[PDB]
Amino acid sequence: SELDQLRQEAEQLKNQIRDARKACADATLSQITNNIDPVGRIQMRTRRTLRGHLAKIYAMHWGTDSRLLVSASQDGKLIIWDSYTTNKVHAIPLRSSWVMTCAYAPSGNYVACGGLDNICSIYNLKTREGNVRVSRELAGHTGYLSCCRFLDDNQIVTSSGDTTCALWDIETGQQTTTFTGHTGDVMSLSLAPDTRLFVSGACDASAKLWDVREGMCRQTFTGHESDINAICFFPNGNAFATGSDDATCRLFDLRADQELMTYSHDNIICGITSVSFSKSGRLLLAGYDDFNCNVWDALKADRAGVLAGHDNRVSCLGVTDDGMAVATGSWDSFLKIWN
Amino acid sequence: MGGVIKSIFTFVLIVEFIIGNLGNSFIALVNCIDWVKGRKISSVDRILTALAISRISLVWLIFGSWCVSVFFPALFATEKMFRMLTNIWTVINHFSVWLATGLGTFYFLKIANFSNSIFLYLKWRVKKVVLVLLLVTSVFLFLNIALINIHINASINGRFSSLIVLTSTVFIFIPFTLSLAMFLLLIFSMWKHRKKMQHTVKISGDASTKAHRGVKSVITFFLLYAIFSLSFFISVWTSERLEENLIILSQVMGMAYPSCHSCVLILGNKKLRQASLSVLLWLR
Amino acid sequence: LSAEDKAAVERSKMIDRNLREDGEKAAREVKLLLLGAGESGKNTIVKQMKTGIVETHFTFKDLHFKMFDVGAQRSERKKWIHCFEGVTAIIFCVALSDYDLVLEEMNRMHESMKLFDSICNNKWFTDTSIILFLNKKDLFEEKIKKSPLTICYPEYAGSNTYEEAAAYIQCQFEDLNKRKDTKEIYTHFTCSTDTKNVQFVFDAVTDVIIKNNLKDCGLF
Amino acid sequence: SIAQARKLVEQLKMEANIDRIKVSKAAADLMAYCEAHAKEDPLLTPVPASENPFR
Ligand SMILES: CC(C)CCC[C@@H](C)[C@H]1CC[C@H]2[C@@H]3CC=C4C[C@@H](O)CC[C@]4(C)[C@H]3CC[C@]12C
Ligand SMILES: Cc1cc(C(F)(F)F)nc(Nc2ccccc2-c2nnn[nH]2)n1
Repeated sequence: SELDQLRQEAEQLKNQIRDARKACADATLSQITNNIDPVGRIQMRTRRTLRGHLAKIYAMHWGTDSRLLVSASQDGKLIIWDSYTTNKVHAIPLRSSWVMTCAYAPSGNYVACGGLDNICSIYNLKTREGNVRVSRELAGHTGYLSCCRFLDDNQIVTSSGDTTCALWDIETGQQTTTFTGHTGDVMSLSLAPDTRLFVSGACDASAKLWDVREGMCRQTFTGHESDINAICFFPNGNAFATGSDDATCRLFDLRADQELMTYSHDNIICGITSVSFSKSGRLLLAGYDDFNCNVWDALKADRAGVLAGHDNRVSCLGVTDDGMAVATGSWDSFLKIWN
Repeated sequence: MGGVIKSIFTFVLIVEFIIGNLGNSFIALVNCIDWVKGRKISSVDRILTALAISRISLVWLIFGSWCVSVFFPALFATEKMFRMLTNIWTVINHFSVWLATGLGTFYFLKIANFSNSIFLYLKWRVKKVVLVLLLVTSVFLFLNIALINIHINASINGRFSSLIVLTSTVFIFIPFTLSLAMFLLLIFSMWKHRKKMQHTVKISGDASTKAHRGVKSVITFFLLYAIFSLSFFISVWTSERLEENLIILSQVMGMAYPSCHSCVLILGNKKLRQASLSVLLWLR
Repeated sequence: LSAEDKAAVERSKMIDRNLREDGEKAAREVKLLLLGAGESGKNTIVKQMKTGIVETHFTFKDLHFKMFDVGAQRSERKKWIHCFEGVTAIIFCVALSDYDLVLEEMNRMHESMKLFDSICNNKWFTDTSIILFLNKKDLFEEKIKKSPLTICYPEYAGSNTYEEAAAYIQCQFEDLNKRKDTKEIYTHFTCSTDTKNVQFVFDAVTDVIIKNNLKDCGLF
Repeated sequence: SIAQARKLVEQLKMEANIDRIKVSKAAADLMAYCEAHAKEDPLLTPVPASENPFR
């Protein structure tokens, strides 16, 4: 009775928000940008290939100086690379070799990693001794950590597979906010440029816009038909892109609260592992498990190039802060920098 | 009698030149296509393409020697061409047969399971061991070149092929015996492991992927050893006893290993068998 | 290159040397993924052989074993089972004392069969062998006298002794191997008062290591 | 089940009261950002090799 009434109320609210998002759908992004100049063909080439990892790469993150990048691999190693000279600054041995994410702090003083041990381990790079030691081991999650992102030197936001995102205080070691609105495993994170709100793509074919200070979900985006593995904001902070296992990428607008464009091809029948935008937002770079990466025109939904050159599944990719280079990591234990 | 025998041996040499060139060219060409079309290359594949290149060189040397001898006997009678051919053959043949024994050492160290400490020390340093085996065995090459040149000098001071062939055949026996010993030890290791896995563990609930696929390679390898040790004994006895038709028969026997062993190596590598099946598919 | 650039190059060379040495050490280690049901019983196996996932290290006859227990991972296993694609073997522990028990929509043995069919026929474990333990044979012997095996498998039609029932259970797990050409299933019958299981794992992993060496040599 | 349903109802009610804009304005804003920042995009317009850090 009461459960049926609440289900009817939920269906009524779902139909109301569907009708409200239908009423603000006067035009389409494909129709509006049908008279803009298309970019011809993005021919990127491999400049530096980073060797040294002996197992599959699961995560990379760039630095804010656009030169230092950290990589995570199943060999229990966290290598910090100098991308200009192709040489290793640090090689951090992890206590658990089952790493699934890595993060680089904006100040550059810390790196993070986590995975099947359900622990976000934070490493101090700038110590008086010459080594990189463990600063903290944040342990409150029930499932595997999927993504971690630094807010500053004292805060980190972690996504886990126990249907929960958490925001931590590193000095205390405790979690200040728990984000609990999902249904499946949360697989991806993306922080906004102003660092006040973030999106999380999960395994319920949904992406949720969270507020860091308030701790409540603001928007829910339901367009995909499979597990979302990758998420990334637009540089503007007013839109984001999702990469799922149904071989489609989608662009969602925060203010319009719905989907603007689908980046799909009939020749692609395999999922998306990583997504990243360009500095201008014109190019959407999506890493697939057809062994290569596809460059999409974000305003016209047309492929502009293919970053072929990886012998296994491209699991992680990221564009630098200045937009000069794109580094792709894959399961063949190589990192390649494209420009 | 001699003319029809020489014609039969000439037909044999043409057939084995064709087979050897096709097989070793197929090995090198398959590895080259797999290299240029962005695919991984194992260490066994590198050793196999090294054997293929060396055997192409050796079979071209012996076929060019036969072409020079048939077309230009006056050029063939000179001591300069004879000494040059002899020394170039012994260098290329030494490198080829010791690379084959290096591939055998690679197989034996990778596959066989023994409890000896020295065996394990060699077992975890296979690349270093095969490189050391190639570099150390150059003393055999230097001593072989020395003894052949002493025999040539004695022959031209007194062409003494009855001792040149014997010295070369002795110098091929040492890597052959090493390879046979490594093969027998590998078979003994596999038999000991099978006897252990037949009485403690109830074999398999599947019994599909095991040495049941490798017995084909073992059988086609032991057949080649048997039919080549027989030809060893036959050639040594016939060269020692009474023969005066030595040049064509010895030119035939020198091409037997680099022509037939590559065909044996094709039947026994999964990549080469898959490439052969794809060739036979797209030909039809 | 400057002086500091040359010294950075030397530091990278030392880091590369240490990475190569660590990789050569780790390639000689045996990695095992331990799987089972909740009531199947894996703590007695780890006790005999010695949140998050649990790594157990033990050395037996100059082999370093790494055993990984993912039973505490209560998440969707399709999102992390590819992390164990490179593994020497999978140890699947099945109690055969719970054919008569229930979890009611499936039996315990049927749940174990479904998990075995999912793991064995996974796309990441085509060439990964499975070591099968049949635990609690004493309770199975003391329970087959009263309760017949017709409760679990209704199409049995065989003698209700210990040996025939155990053979039928082993055959029913080994008939779910749809590959049956590039992987092998090793079956052992264990009990609590028995210390021989590490020997069985050693024998099976030596067989798997021989097959992997033959595959790396190109002979398969 | 009652508490989860009440939380879902409250979240769906909080998600409805959002000031929405049209798709046309969102597309125009994204197009304006991409046109404004097009010059400072090395992947779109490739920089010369003198100013390329990866040469
Ligand atoms: C292992 C045994 C059975 C076979 C070994 C093959 C050896 C003995 C054969 C193969 C090719 C042969 C050479 C081919 C051509 C010539 C030129 C001629 O002036 C005779 C000597 C000489 C230089 C031969 C000497 C013997 C030789 C080196
Ligand atoms: C084609 C094939 C198959 C097999 C196998 F059945 F054992 F897998 N073994 C070999 N060879 C050797 C094995 C041991 C020592 C030496 C050799 C050797 N001799 N010459 N070349 N390799 N070869």
